[PDB]
Amino acid sequence: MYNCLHSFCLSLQLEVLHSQTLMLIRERWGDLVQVERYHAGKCLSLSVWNQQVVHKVTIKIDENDVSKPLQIFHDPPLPASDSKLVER
Amino acid sequence: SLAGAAQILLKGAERLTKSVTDFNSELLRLRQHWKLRKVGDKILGDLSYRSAGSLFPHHGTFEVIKNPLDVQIPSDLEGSAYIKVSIQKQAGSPHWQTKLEAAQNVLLCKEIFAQLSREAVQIKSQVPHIVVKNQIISQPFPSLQLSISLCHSSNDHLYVLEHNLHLLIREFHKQTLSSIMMPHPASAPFGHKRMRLSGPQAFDKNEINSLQSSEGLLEKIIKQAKHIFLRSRAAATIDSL
Amino acid sequence: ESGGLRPNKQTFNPTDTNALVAAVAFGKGLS
Amino acid sequence: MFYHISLEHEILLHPRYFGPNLLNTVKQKLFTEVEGTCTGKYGFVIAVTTIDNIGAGVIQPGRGFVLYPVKYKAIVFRPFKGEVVDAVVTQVNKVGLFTEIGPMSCFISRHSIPSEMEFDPNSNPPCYKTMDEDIVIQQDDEIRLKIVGTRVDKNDIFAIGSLMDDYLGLV
Amino acid sequence: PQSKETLLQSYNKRLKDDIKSIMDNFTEIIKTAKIEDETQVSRATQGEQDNYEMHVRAANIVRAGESLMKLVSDLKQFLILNDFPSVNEAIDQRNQQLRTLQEECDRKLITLRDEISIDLYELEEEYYSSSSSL
Amino acid sequence: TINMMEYLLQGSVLDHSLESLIHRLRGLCDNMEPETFLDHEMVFLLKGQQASPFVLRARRSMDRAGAPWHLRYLGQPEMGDKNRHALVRNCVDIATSENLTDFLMEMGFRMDHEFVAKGHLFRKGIMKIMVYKIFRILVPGNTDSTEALSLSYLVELSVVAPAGQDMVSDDMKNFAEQLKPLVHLEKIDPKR
Amino acid sequence: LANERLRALEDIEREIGAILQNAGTVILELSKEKTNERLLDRQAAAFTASVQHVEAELSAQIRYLTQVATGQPHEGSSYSSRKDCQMALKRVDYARLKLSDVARTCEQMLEN
Repeated sequence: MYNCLHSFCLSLQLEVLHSQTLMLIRERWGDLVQVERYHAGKCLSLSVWNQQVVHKVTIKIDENDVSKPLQIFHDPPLPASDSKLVER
Repeated sequence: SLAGAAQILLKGAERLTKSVTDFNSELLRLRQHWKLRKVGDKILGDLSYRSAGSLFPHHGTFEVIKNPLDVQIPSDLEGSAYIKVSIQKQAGSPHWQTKLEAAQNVLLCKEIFAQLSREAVQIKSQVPHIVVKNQIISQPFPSLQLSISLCHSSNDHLYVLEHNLHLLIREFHKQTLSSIMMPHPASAPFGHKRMRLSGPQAFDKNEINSLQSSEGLLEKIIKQAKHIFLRSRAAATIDSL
Repeated sequence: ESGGLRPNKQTFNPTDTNALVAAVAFGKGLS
Repeated sequence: MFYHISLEHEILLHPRYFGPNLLNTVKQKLFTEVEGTCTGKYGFVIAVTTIDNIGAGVIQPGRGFVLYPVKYKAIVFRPFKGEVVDAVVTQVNKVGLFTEIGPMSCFISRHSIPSEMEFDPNSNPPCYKTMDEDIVIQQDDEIRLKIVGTRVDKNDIFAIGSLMDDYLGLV
Repeated sequence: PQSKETLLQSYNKRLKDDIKSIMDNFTEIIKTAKIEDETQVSRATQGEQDNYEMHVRAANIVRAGESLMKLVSDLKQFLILNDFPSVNEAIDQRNQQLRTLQEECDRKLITLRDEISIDLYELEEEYYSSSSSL
Repeated sequence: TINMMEYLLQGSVLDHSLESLIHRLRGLCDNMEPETFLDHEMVFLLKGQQASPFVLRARRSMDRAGAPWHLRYLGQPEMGDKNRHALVRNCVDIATSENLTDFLMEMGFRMDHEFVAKGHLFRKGIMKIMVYKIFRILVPGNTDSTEALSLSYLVELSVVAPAGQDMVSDDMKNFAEQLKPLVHLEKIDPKR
Repeated sequence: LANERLRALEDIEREIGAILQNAGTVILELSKEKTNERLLDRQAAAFTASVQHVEAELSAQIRYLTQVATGQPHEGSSYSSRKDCQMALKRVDYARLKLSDVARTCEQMLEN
């Protein structure tokens, strides 16, 4: 029951974040942020600081996580260790 | 049998007379103040400035229901909203009248902040801004921090810049719906008046570019804020002196 | 006895239309 | 007559429409062309009540398009020869009477009009009236006309109105 | 024009069907009540049937009158929602009220500004000239 | 430059009903105060070796001070499809200085017929509806005295489209349909 | 527009009257002693006349509608003037507030 509920709510959160990203692309940002790859229930890649005027931000769900907490992954750069900023 | 018939008839008629001797009057009054239209059986009205030249893709269609009548506001236009502009040195009315005025004010504040946030993100300007969710932060002078935030209640502040924001977006609407676009010569096509005068009364580059200037609400507001700060600074300096 | 007509007040005259357009294009009744 | 029948129609779907929502795209597209077009064999088509089934998409070599045979149910209206149908008069003229039956429009020649009936040019609204005024036909009136025959062109059917048969015209 | 022709036709059909129906329902009540000779069916049936029939037709007439009232109200709403000339005149009239209000407010504010400015001038000529000298 | 085609539908209103049409147009059209323009137009024709004389229409706005004369060339009708239900002509619109009359006469264009048009102009989107009463001008040169060509007023719906894409006529037909009960605006061929 | 108001009033009145008439007539129909003979006939005539009148009035008012039942929902609004006036009133209120505050400070000065 916990595994099914967790998978469902995490996929719903992925969908909500994807809708928020497309809404931001539509109105305010306007090509200043892009969607590289979006896999429903697997990962969603957002690219900022484009080459015109690249980096990606992947938000994924892994079946069930017990040994390691499931957080977000900044895949391309792997940002440096900034104690205050990387935590936020 | 005829007794029953007569009884029913009389009851109905007298019921109609009891419903005859102010929904009609209410609806009539609601029309003069707010434009209305007839579709199906759910009569709607206009709650947007689209008549006054606003290019905002939002349907301002508020419903009217019999409950002597009630106005149904579109969702997300409810509550009260007011834009807040602040400088920090760091870094008698009818029941439906109040509802419709508040929802129209919320719609205009959303229009203003959409314009401001888009101009902050996309237009390249000196000392760029940060738009987080509902808050724009700019640094016009290096010791100065200006903040424009759309406070949506959903149930230090300078009024002058908020009032000028409303008037700036109001002039920006009225530029499209202007009588300057009308050509008095019937044959003459359309468009601004001085752009017509540019042909025979020959204009240079500078007048042509001054008639057609690409500026923004954010740029003008920042200029105004900077001027206010400078004035305040000079005043304080002379006072100390 | 539901009478017959009630409002027959014609708004536009087709002869008038023809005349006006004619003038505008060639120039009848103007030279 | 209003007849609810199943039609066999084909859809040419551009590949750009492939991907998400391809099946309802065919359903959505089907309504675009079927509605607003008529055919003599089936008459004017009003609406598609439902889609009975969706066929397999057959590729055309070289073209790249797809052929979807779709079975759908729709109501059609077709004039039949020698039948009487209620009609509405649109415009009244000395040459003939123009009447509309929904999508179908019919023209009534002066000869088909009864001999005793005469055009009323003096009256501001063009109309046909009798000497005794027993029966009067005017624009936007209920009349019944016998269809002499069904004739079609450019996906449009318009027949002749015959008032010779008994129990026809306004009442 | 097509869509205006259709709206007119629908309202007119409502009204025509309506007068015809009220008159016909009254006629059916009178075709009836007429105590005619009975046979076979028997009063025990005829009687109750007639009573029920009269009741139902009375209800029908009342409903047709209610529909008449509804259509009248609809016409009233249409004539206030979108008459067209009256609506244009009313919009022009509200523009008048608003404009006068604006004018009055503007004049008031300007006069206020002038008087306050004169007071400010007096104070600026004072405070600045004050001896004090901390 | 791309060419500018003018889509035109022309119809007439008798004077008695002018008030009803004015109120109606104000309601459907964008909310702008009526322009109430008055203008004088003289058409110049060039009698060259080719039989057809080039026709250039010159317009001066007497009512609006400090507004330039407008010179326009109107092409032959391009109407083809019955569905379009519009009149299509090529059009070039050029604002000109006051010394327009002299330049045209020296060039060789000859003044032919002059008319004065007075009426109201209203606009909806690109569409412009002009309602005007043409007045004949008598005496060789002047605008002081005019006689009415007709009691009725011509109503013309004109769109100066860029000539890119189409369906411009469809929008015009829909708007014309609303005024059709009040006044039948239709495409009337200039010929006869 | 008072014309439409009067029309509606007349309509309602006539309708109520006709249904009262029908009621009375059917009540006299069941009556064992219908004393209102000529009176009853007069009532029938009146009811018929009323229905005819109602019908005619309705048709005429429908035309009055369809003369300008343009279908078009009408664009023209007073939103411009209204918004401007609201802005002006708010500005005057702000001015009044500032004036009151300055007056209060001056009062404070006097109080010492």
